[PDB]
Amino acid sequence: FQSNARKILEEAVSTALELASGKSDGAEVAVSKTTGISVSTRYGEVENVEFNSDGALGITVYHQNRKGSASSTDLSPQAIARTVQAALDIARYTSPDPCAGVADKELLAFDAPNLDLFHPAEVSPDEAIELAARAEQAALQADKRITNTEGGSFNSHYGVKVFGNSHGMLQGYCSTRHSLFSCVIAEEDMERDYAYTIGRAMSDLQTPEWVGADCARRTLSRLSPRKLSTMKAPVIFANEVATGLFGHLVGAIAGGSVYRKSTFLLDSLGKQILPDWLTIEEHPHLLKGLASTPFDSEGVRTERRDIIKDGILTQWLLTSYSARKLGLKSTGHAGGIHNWRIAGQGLSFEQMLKEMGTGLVVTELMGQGVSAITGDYSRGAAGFWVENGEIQYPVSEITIAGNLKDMWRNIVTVGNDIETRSNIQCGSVLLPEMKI
Amino acid sequence: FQSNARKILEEAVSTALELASGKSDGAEVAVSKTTGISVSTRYGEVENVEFNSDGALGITVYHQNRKGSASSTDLSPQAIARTVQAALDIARYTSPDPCAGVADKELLAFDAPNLDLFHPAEVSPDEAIELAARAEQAALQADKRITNTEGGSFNSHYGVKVFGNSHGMLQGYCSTRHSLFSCVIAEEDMERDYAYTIGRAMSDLQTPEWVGADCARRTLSRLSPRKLSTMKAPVIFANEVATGLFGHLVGAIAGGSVYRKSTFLLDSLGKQILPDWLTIEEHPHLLKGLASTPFDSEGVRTERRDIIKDGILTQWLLTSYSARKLGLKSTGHAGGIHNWRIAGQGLSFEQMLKEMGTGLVVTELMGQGVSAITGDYSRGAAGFWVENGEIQYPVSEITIAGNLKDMWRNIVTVGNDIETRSNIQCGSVLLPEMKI
Repeated sequence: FQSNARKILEEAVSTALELASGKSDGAEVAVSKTTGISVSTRYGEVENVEFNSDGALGITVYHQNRKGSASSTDLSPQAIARTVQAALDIARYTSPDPCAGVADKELLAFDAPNLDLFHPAEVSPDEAIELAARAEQAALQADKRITNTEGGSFNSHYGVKVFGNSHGMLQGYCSTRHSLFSCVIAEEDMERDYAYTIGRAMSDLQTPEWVGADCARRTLSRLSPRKLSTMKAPVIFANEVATGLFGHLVGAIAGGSVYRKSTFLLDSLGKQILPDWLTIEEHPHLLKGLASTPFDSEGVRTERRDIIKDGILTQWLLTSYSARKLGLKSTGHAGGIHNWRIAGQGLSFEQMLKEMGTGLVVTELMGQGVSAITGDYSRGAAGFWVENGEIQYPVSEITIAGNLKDMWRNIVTVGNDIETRSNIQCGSVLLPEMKI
Repeated sequence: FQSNARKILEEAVSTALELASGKSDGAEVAVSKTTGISVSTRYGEVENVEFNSDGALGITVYHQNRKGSASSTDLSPQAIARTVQAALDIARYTSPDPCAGVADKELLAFDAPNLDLFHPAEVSPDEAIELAARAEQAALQADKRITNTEGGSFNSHYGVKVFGNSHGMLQGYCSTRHSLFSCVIAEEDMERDYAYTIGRAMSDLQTPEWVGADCARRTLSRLSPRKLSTMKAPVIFANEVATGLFGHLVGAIAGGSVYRKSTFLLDSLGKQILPDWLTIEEHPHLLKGLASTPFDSEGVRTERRDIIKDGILTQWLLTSYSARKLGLKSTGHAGGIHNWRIAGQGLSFEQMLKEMGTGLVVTELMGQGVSAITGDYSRGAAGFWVENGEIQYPVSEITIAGNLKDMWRNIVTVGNDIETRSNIQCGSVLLPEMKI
């Protein structure tokens, strides 16, 4: 009957819209329901297995340009009725906003593309427990120095999403996500690290044995870290933290903070903020993409674009509201970015180390030191020290401090070792000599 | 009809139990539903107002000593049916655990005390917007140096919780929580800090004006921080971070990690881990308490106890499972601690500064450097430098490093300036001279 979840949610949406139709000028309703299994293995203990159903119905109602908003995790008929009633009532207490309303009819995806996001695992619950347990065992076995387990785990979920609005849009789609992980502790002083694999289809996942081995390799690599004196060094952001480095851009080009005049990129539109060979491509329509979407949280059509082209920032990321505040049309960004890709410059991670030849590789960062207003950047870091093109030893208690404007603009190169498990996908990046 | 939420949830619980009764040896069902309003003010902008209903039904099913577990956010009749069915099926795939089952009948609270947790706000939605806006305005007005707002906010929620199990327990209760906050940015370099107030009744909350003023005082205090060289100094944990310092104890005395032999306190039961004048009292039955509870996540009766008495650790914190693994009875700790109180030694914060006379006051900490296995402690810190019994200036980029065993045992004193907004409540604590 989960084969019927889409038709169940379509009723929830259209019932909500009907209830609201007479009492409002416009309304937007979104439902999603994500269900599936979480397995947790602790070596030499009973595994824990759960079935989780987590869902929401959001509604936004517009009356006299006054916005009500209500959301309910409970999808029963009376619960939807109360939520709708709550939005309507709230809209009686709020200040009118001529910039507020349903998304422009011409931008809605009335017929939404099939993105092939749905790949249900055919796995036994027992089979899933063995996956999780196998990953944990691979890690624990790899070295004598690994004395502890935080466990293995497996997750498989299928989501169903439906959006509708009073312009007459009703569209919905299904998706799947599976993952496998393990976490262990190694001792010499003490370190803990994890490894994982993720994908929309089971065939996209790495083996348990790969995850354990990788989990062991990482944790063992971190053992007995040294400290650096303050110095000038070039710096590599390993692909896993490099993605987050470009991730800061999202907040700085957000339409919301633009009209609020709160981003350090406010004057930068159409200007080069990054090296001239670097292009950030957005592919919201990618088949089976981790971040792929048929339409955004407002039902707006979603678009293939280079957000950055030859180093130049081409566009803001806009919703209906921030587009209207800026006198533009929404870019289909309500709810975030969909699938960023940054091409490598033709080298491996190992080739970059040889390239740099002495410097820091940052494999992990801590805290928020990153200001959207000023572009100021200060973050705790750990990683490896490199000499002669080869990693010497792990290091920690480091601070990476700069401005994102300067960091971004002066990037030396980006690698081909691509982190594929995230929304934003790129390789390691080499920064010019800085203070660390 | 939210005046009927308790009777609605009791049906959800007992229907679940009936569905499971024929297919299992024992079952435990918990429902909660929390609803209310979130207001967000951004100075010179349209406020955002929402109604949120967030809920869950958890179920644990036991068959042939095999445990199934399922949970659903959707409380509709068919959703409960599927969740129950999912637990039952999962229990066919899992390994039997003779330590697993329903809580001991003799420990369940069949007739649960009234803890007076329910104090619905009588506030207009418009009135709530004014509260949030007033807090933000108080802060923005206090000083020229405050150039930015992250906004004010107001939240008011009433929860309903019902537990039932196949031993025939069915009990439920209602609660309320209200809060008011603001966050601003001050400039000279740039800092941001927040302030808040919280309580079960509106009459427990501070005025908007108090929150704004406090928010300004904090943010302005952090401006232009200096750095210390590595040195020996005594250290105060300001009450707000002091609570978290005792909070680490919870993980170290947890029954789960005891039977796993994974805590540095494993051998410490009945032994002095803290100064002989210090007593940690647990008052789970406190009228209107922030953490008060009529019974725990297993329906077990909850108990007034000194977890630490004259510096000595008296008991583990146990659930049904970990009690059974340890050959004991549950302490009513499933789901955490309820209301910790630590008495002050008779001095104010100002008296402690005079007392110390030179040293560090830590007002905030970053990251997890705290190991439950080893008791090792390393954390980023910020705060004030103190000389002559008076704060000199703000400082940052500090690392607090020790072992919790040594830190706890050697605490010099704890203040009377009590942080009352948290589960654990105590004043500032003075640590002996350490490396910072």
